[PDB]
Amino acid sequence: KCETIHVAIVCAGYNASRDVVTLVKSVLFHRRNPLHFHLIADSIAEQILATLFQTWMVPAVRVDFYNADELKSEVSWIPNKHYSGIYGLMKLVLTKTLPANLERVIVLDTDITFATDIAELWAVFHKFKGQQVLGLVENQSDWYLGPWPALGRGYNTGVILLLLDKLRKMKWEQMWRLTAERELMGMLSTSLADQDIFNAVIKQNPFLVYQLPCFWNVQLQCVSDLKVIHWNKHVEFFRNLYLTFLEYDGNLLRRELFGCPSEADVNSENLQKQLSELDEDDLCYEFRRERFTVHRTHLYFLHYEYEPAADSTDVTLVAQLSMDRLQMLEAICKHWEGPISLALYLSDAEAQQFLRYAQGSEVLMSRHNVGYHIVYKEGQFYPVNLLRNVAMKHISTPYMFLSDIDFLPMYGLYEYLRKSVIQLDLANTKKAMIVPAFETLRYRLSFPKSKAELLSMLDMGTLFTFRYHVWTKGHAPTNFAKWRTATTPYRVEWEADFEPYVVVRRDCPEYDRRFVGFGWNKVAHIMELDVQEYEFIVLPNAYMIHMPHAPSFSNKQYRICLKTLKEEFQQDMSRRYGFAALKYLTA
Amino acid sequence: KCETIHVAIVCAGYNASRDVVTLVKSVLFHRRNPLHFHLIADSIAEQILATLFQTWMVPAVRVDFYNADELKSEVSWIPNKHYSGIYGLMKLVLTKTLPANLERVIVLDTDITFATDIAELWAVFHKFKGQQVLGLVENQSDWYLGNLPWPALGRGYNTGVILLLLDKLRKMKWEQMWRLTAERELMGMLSTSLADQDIFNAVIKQNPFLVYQLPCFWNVQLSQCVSDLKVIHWNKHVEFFRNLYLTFLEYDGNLLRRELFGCPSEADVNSENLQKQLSELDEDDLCYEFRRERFTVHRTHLYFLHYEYEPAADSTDVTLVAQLSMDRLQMLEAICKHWEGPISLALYLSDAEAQQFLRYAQGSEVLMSRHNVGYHIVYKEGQFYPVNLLRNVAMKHISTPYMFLSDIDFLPMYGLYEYLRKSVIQLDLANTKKAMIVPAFETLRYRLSFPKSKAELLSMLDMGTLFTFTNFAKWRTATTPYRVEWEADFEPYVVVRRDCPEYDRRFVGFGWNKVAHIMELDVQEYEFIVLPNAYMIHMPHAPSFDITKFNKQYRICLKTLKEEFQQDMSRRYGFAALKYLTA
Ligand SMILES: *[C@@H]1O[C@H](CO)[C@@H](O)[C@H](O)[C@H]1NC(C)=O
Ligand SMILES: *[C@@H]1O[C@H](CO)[C@@H](O)[C@H](O)[C@H]1NC(C)=O
Ligand SMILES: [Mn+2]
Ligand SMILES: [Mn+2]
Repeated sequence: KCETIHVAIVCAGYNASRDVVTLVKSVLFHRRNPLHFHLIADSIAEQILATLFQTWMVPAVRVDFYNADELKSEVSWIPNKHYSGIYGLMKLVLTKTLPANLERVIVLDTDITFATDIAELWAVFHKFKGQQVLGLVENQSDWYLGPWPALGRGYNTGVILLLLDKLRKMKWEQMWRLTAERELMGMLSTSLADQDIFNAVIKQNPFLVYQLPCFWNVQLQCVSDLKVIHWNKHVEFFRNLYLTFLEYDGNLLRRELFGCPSEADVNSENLQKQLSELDEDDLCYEFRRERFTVHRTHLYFLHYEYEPAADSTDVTLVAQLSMDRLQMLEAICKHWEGPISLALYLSDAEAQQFLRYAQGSEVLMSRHNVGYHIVYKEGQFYPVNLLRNVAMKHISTPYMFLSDIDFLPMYGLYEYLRKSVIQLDLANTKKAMIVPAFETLRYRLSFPKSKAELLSMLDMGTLFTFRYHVWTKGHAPTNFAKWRTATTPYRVEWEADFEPYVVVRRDCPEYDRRFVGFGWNKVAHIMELDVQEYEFIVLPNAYMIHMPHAPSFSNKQYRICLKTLKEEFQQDMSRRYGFAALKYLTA
Repeated sequence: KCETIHVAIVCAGYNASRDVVTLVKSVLFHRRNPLHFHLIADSIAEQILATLFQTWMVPAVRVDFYNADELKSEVSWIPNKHYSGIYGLMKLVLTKTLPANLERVIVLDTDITFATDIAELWAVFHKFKGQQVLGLVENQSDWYLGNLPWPALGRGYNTGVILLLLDKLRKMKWEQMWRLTAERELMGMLSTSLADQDIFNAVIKQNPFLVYQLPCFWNVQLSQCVSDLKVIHWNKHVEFFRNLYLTFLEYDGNLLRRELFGCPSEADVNSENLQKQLSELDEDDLCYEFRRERFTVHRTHLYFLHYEYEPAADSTDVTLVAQLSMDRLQMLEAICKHWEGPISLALYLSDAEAQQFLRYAQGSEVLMSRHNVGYHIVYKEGQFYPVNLLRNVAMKHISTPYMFLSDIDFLPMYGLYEYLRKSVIQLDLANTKKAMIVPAFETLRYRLSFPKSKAELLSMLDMGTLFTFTNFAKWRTATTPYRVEWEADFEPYVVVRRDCPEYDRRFVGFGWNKVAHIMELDVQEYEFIVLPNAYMIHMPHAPSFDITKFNKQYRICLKTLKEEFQQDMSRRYGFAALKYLTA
C-alpha cells in the first residue's frame, strides 16, 4: 500500500554526512513509498543532516534523530581495532533506542547504494518464518573461512533487516550481550566490530537468521539482478551509478507522489502559504518567489576543526562564491590565516567537482578552520543575501569580517583585526570596523607588503580605489585622502549608497532576502547597521585588494523590479523603525 | 520472452532528433526485451541519428533507417497548412515501407515519453480481435467535437501512439482504403488541419470496426486520468510531469549501455573493434588509461540545434572551428559578434549540461538569430579531456571548403571572415597545399577595448596592454603574406583545406596535440603562410579543471605519447621524418 518504510542509519562526522546524502539520493530515485529515516547520529552529523533535510523538503519523508553519543555507554565495553567501530556496535542496540511501536526496520551503512525500489527489500520481511528475526546477506569475502567464529562463510552487516517486535520478545539484549561476553573471554578484540558479534550470535543461534540473496548486498558476483551495492569489469558500470548519484540534482527529488498522502513538514506549509499570498499578475513574481525560496543546504561539507582562542577576539573571514571563483580559495588561504566561512552556491555536479579539487589541494587540506557550506542552485537569480546569511550564521568566533571572495586581504590582516577589536573596545561598544577597499585591473605577481607600497602603487595608476571608475560614491565616505596619512582609527558617518567592508560582532543584523539577484543589498545592510547606531571606524593600517574577474551571467523590467524592491525596503523600514528611517529616504 | 519489440518513428529535422533521443532514453530505462527501431527520417535526421546510434552502442538494439524524402510523393497530394505535416502523413504508408516479414509494430511520435516497460503495450496486441488492426487512444482535446474540423468518430483518436497489425493491414488492402477516404473527404474540406490524424479519424469514421481503443493512460495528452500512467504525450499539477521529463533529460545516456540481463545480443562491430583494441593493450603499463582512452567511443549528437547553411557563390567559404566545455559557454556570443560566417563547435557535455545549454541558447537572441552554427555534443566519458576527438568531431562536420582551426578563448578580429576568403583566393589555396597562419595575441585586462585595425593593435602592443600569445618586426611592417618554416614545437593557428590531416587521437589530455598536428602538415608539405592583416586575441578567463589534473605520472605519460608519435611517424614516412626528431 502506501505503508511507510523505516530505515535506520548510524552516521557520525562529515564524511558520513556526505555519504548518507548519496545513499538517500539512491533510495529516493527508485522509491514509490513514504520513507522514515531514523538517523543515529553524533552531534556533527545531527547538525549537518538536520539542516540538510529541513531545507531539502522531500515530500513523504520523515527524519528522526537519535543522539549517538548517549549510546556509547551501551557498547563501549566491547573493544575494537578502530575507535569508529563503536558506531558499528550501536546497531546491536537499535531495539532499545528505536520507538516501541516500530515493528520492523531496515538498517543500512553509509556506503550502501540502492539500484532498485526499496519496497522489494522491505517486502522480503514477509517471507520470514518462526524464530527468524534477522535478515542478512552472506559475507561474500572469505574472511571467516581463513578470526571470530561464524556460521559457514558468515554474514555481512552492511544491510540488516530487523523484526523489532520479535527481537524485543526474545530479549535480544541479554542474548547478544551474553554471546559477546562469552566470546570476548577468548577472542581479545573484534576486528570487524558489530559484524563479528552478529555472526557469533547467529553461530550460537542459527535459527535467528534469514539469508538474503546475494543481490541485496553486492559487496565490491552473481547488472539487472544486482540491486544494492556495498563499497569498500562490471565495476565501471556501478562506479558510474555512484558518480551519477553523487552528481544528480537533489532538487529533482522534491517530486511529490500521489496515491499516498504527503506530509509538508512545517517549512513546506509556510512556503506554500507565501507562494499563495503572492500576486501572479505582478511582473516581479520571480523576485517575490525567490524572496521565499528554500535551497538545499549542506553545512560543513568538508572536515572542520576550530581551536578555541585564548582571547574573545577571534575573527572569521566571511564570503560567498559560485564555481567560477574557485580559483580564489587558495589565494585567500595564503593571505588570511584565521578561520574562514564560505557559502558556495553550486550544482550537485559542481559540488563533487569542488570535493575533488579541495581534496587535491595541499593548502585546502592543511586548513581545518574553513567551513564550506553548500547552497544548491535553484531558480533564476543568484541569492547573494541568502548565501551571505548562511555563511555568517555558521561561524565559530565572536567577530566576523564581511568580505568578498574576490578580495585578497592584506598580509597579516587577521592578527591586525584582533589587535583592533582590542584597541577600539569592540567588546563593550557597538562598532563596525572598515577595511579600505582597493582594486587592480589585472593579476599581479608582487602583492603590496606595506601601506607604503600600496600608496606608491596607487600614485602610479597600477592600483586604484575600489569601483573608482564606476561608483566613486559607496567608498568615497571612507575618505582615502585622510586614510593615506592617518595613524589613528577615525570615525566616518553614513552617506547614501555607502557600501564599505566591515568587521562586526557576530550577532549583528542579517541581510534582507527580498533583494535577490544583483542590486542594492549591501547598501540596505549598511543602512540597517546605521539605524542601530553602529559606529563606522576606518582602520589606519588595514587594506584589501579586489582581483579582476569576468562578469557573471540587464533587462529593463529587472531594473524596474529592483527599484520597486528598493522602494518596498524603505517602506518596510519606515514602518519597522520609525522617525529614524526618514534621514535615509531624503538621500 | 526475449522476443524483439519493433518501434517505428517518423522523424525529420533537428528538434525531432533531440526529442527522439529523449524518447529512446525513456524506453531503454524500462525495457527488458531486445528492441528494433525503424526510423523513417529526412536526410538531417538520418545523419544525426545514424551517428548517435553508432556511437551509443546500446546492446540488444537494432536500428534501420528508411529515407523519408523518397516517400514524399506518396502523400504530397494531400495539402496541409504546415509543410512539416507531410512527415506526419507518412505514417499512413508504413504497411508499404516497413519490411514484408514484419507482422506488427508500435508507432510513436517524437514527443512521447515512456514511464513503463514497453513490453506491456506490446502485449496489448494479444487482446486484438477479429477485423481490428489499429490500436489508438482517444483524443483528449475537444478538437473534433466543436469549433475551436474533419470528420471523426466521437472524440476522434490521438495518433501519437499507434499499434499496427501489419499483416492484416496488408491483407485488407489498407493503402487503397485510406487513399479512398482521403480523396472523398478532401473534395469537401479543402485542406487538412492536423494531417495524418485527420485521415486516420476519417477512416475510423468510415470503418469503425478497425480500431481497438487503448486506455487513456497509454497516451496521456498533456496540453485527469500517478502510478497508473505509462506513456506521456507532450504538447500546478504540471510540476510532477515536467520533473519526469527533466529526469529523463538529465539521465546519463552511457548507463543505458548496460547489457540485457536475459538475452545475448551482438553489439554490431563497433564494440567488436573496441573490445579487440582494449584487449591488445598492456595493462601493466602505467599509461594504460591514456591508451584505453585513445579508442573510447563517445556518444555523439551532431547538430543539436537548428542549422541552416547558405551555399556560397564562390568556392571560398571558411568555417571557424573550435571546442569547449560548459565553463566556456560565455564565449559563444562574443565569437558570434566577431565572426559572422559559419561555425562548427564540439561541446564536451553531460546530459544535464546539454539540457542547460539548450536552455541557454533558447534564451539568447544572438544565438537564436544565427542559424549557421553547428553545435555537436560529445558526451563525457572517461578520465581525460579528449581534446583531439573534440577537434576532429568539430572539423569533420563543416559545410565549407576551408576551415579556421581556432580556440574558444580567442576573439578573431572584426572582419576576419572576409579577409580569409580574400586570402584563399590570393594565395591560390584551391590549387596548392597551404596553411595560412593567423597571428595570436593575448591580454590580461578583463575590460578591454577591442582594436578595430592593425594600427590600433600595434599601439596597444606598444602600451603593454596586449602581448604575444618569429620576427614580430616582419609582421609588424609586412604588407604581403610571407612564408615561414617549421620549427621545433611549432604551434600556430592555421586556416586550411577541409581535407587536411586530422588530429591524432592518441593525445588525450593537454600536451603535444597541436604540435603533432602541425608536424603532420609539415611532412605532407603544406606551406605555412602568415597573413599580414589577420589577428585574434586571447581573453582572460577563470581556469577550468585541467588545473586539477596536471600528477607527475601525467607529465611522464604525455611525454611518452609524444615519443610514440614521433616513432610511428618515423615508421610511416621515413627519412623526411628525421628532421623533426633532430629538434
Ligand atoms: C574523511 O575524508 C577526508 C577527505 O575527504 C579524509 O582526509 C579524512 O581522513 C576522512 N576521515 C576519516 C577517514 O575518518
Ligand atoms: C525548434 O525548437 C526550438 C526550441 O529550442 C524552437 O525555438 C524552434 O522554433 C523550433 N523550430 C521548429 C521548426 O520547430
Ligand atoms: Mn565584484
Ligand atoms: Mn585557453
